[PDB]
Amino acid sequence: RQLVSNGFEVNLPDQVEVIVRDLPDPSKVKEERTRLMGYWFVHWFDGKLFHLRIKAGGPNVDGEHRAIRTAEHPWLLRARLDDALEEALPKYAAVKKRPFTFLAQKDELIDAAATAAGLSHRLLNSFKVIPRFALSPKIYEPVDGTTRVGVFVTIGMRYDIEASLRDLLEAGIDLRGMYVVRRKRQPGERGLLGRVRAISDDMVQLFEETDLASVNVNDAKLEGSKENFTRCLSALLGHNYKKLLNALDDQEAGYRTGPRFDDAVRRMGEFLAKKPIRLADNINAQVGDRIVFSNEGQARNVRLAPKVEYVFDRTGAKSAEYAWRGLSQFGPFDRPSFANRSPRILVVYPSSTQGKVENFLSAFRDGMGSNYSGFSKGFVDLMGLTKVEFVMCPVEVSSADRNGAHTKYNSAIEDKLAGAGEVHAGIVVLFEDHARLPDDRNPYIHTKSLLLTLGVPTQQVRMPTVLLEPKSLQYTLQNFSIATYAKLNGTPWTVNHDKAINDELVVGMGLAELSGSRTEKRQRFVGITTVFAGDGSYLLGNVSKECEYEGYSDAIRESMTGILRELKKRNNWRPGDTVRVVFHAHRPLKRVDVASIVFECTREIGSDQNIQMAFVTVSHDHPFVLIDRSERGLEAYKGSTARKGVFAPPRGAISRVGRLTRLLAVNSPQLIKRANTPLPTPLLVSLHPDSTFKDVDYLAEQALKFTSLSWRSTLPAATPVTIFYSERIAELLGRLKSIPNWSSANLNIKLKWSRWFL
RNA sequence: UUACUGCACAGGUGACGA
DNA sequence: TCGTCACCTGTGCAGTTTAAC
Ligand SMILES: [Mg+2]
Repeated sequence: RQLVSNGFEVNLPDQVEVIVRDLPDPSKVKEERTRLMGYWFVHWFDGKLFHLRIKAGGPNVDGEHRAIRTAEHPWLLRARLDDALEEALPKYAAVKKRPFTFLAQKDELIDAAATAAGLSHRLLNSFKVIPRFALSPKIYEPVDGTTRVGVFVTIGMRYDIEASLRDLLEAGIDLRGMYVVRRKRQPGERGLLGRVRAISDDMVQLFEETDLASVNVNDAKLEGSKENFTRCLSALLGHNYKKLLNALDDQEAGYRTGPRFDDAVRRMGEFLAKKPIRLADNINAQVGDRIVFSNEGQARNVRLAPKVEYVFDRTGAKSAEYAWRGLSQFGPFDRPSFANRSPRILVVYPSSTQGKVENFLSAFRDGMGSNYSGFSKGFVDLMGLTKVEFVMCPVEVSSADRNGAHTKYNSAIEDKLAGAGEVHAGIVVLFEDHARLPDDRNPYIHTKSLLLTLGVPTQQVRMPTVLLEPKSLQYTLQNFSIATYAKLNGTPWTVNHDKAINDELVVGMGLAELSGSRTEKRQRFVGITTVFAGDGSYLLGNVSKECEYEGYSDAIRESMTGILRELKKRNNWRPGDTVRVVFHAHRPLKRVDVASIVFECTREIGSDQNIQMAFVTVSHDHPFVLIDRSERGLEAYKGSTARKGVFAPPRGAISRVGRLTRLLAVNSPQLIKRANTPLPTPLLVSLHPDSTFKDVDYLAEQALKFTSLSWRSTLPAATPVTIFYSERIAELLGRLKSIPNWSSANLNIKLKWSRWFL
């Protein structure tokens, strides 16, 4: 039982001698760092300036001399390590600092991919894909109570289009509307300039510009986005360009797949170990063994949570390890009590798509039969309904209509519904050309708004989806049906949980930031999701309808204390019972907000019960990765020699980085998509230090089960639903806030139990 | 906007301190 | 208002014939 990390032990001195002086104003720090450049490493921390001489020779420094033992205060040498790592790799220039980030000197994958595919072109060599390495010194705990410093290795790819803008024109590339960035970067200077309107020899005209409305073609380049790459490439190769991307995919897997990433990390450690890393000209560090997460010795640093169970009844008898297998054999969790067994669903669609939309609906409601066994039975029999009645609502609109599409949809909805009875849900079919119009004329958001105001949740769909070939459609219809059922108030499934306390509430907060363009300043909105422990099951609670970032800490505390009060009345807690409240977000809460939340919650429930509270952040973009060298992977497809998820830790592996932090593996080989899929990154689960409930292994596993609770998809989500649902709610309510005639009035009435945000 | 997954680019932002 | 450590957010494109047996 061992999981290998992407990091190496750093052997450091037991101790280092430093000169300290009080420096209450941190504004003086930058000038002093410049004054002692080259001779002293300088560092501010908690009101005092620390001075570590790294080269003999003045200037000199006042203050108290002090011994800083590395085992007690490893922040000092961790920081010096940032700069020292750069100094030890003089020939690899920093493209970013702390963490030291640099490029491979000779690797360039566009060229290697062209050669291997059999492609060529004069401008190709101006398109570059260069491996990118970062070295992050991090404090970790090899066992509880003892800290050390490791250096963790991560790899990405720099995408850059260095081609002059003049050239791309004369090859046929339409630069109209493409984003453009500076070539020369200056500290404190933005890179994005704006969009491209037209080119007049010397300079290019900008719209949606950040500042300057004009730039010299020599001072600007296309941003190295996938969009710009694909736009330029296919306009010089297609339909051969897909062969390039394939070949590029192949090249990248040579650095990103499990075995290749482990080998790249190994070679990085070997290169870094070959000489001591001077922290001072008489003081050396040394890169050592690859860090491991094991249970060898006095270390208890790796466990494997049990497989999540999908449960489809309240006794626990009907369960499965996959959502779809279990749903297809048992039907939904709430089948015995689901009230509306004959839903009427409004279908809003451009009239010119009538025949394609009828094909889609037949497949949805009545199934695709056993040639497409992913969706044979159809929505009605899948969910145990008696039938579905469609209320067909054609709309006289064409894809070329980019200004009046939304008014046409909404007028047709108004006229159809006025003459009909109540409908319980709606399906809205969208032209691809309309899906991403600005919200003032986007039919997705206007039909969503109109129908949610009226208390009618909608499942929308774009025409390319409606036209998927059947082998793909069957999977689309699994997800479509799960979300639609939940939108009709259904509960498709739960996940197992054995209650060990009398009640447990989990609340999540998610963020959305909305703007009409990148130029425009983004405005923030928030959502709140709640999950309750039931008898053997986690149950989804009610959801926020208000969404302003201002006062979000008050909203968390109001939602928790209101929920605790209703939970106490409903369940009638006994003297001595224990109640647990967990908070989830992608950022940590302020200590002051934790204290406010704890205080109010503690007073609301009172002294008759014991309160346990934990505040948890879930991170996706950290420098840690896990390698399971015992995992050989699975066939890329039945019978193939290629494999996928080689070295991928199993789903539910939990590794201890420190007392407050766990690494959670979510994407197992079974879930990994393709042979070239990179080695996955685990989630980093961090407990807020002021939490009164301290078991972060338990909280990591809880977050695991909540990825399996998403009714957007048959497959688990990338983050627990407490955060994911809140992000979807924040985005939708934030966009709706600016739609004329929107009202939230039905979100707690007709839609109180509808998962209308999926 | 059926989704999951991956990646890229851009924008910056959060928490802790004095 | 700054030092310090950290990584979050939006947008777009592509895929085992992607879709946990
Ligand atoms: Mg949805």
